[PDB]
Amino acid sequence: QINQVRPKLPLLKILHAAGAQGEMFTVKEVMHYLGQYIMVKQLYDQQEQHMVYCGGDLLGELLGRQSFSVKDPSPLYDMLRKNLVTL
Amino acid sequence: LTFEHYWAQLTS
Ligand SMILES: [K+]
Repeated sequence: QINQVRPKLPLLKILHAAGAQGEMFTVKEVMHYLGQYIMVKQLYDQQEQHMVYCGGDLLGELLGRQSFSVKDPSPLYDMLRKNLVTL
Repeated sequence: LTFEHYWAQLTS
């Protein structure tokens, strides 16, 4: 289905860790579970919550970065383009 | 001011 994507294995692991089920998802679902992952693992900066620190986390390996800012999502979107297989 | 507030902005 054109509105779905298939996350590559390591990204799927992250989504499943946050409660997702299955192999195919809409982009909004991917974002929901990835956000839940960051929230429950409390990877965001407590004082400046737009900042996410993920050094040593599988999320950091996917990003190729120790941290990123939700205010400049480009690196996050780059990771999703590489890890979301589309039609 | 919260992670959720900023994160929600990434999707319409
Ligand atoms: K933290």
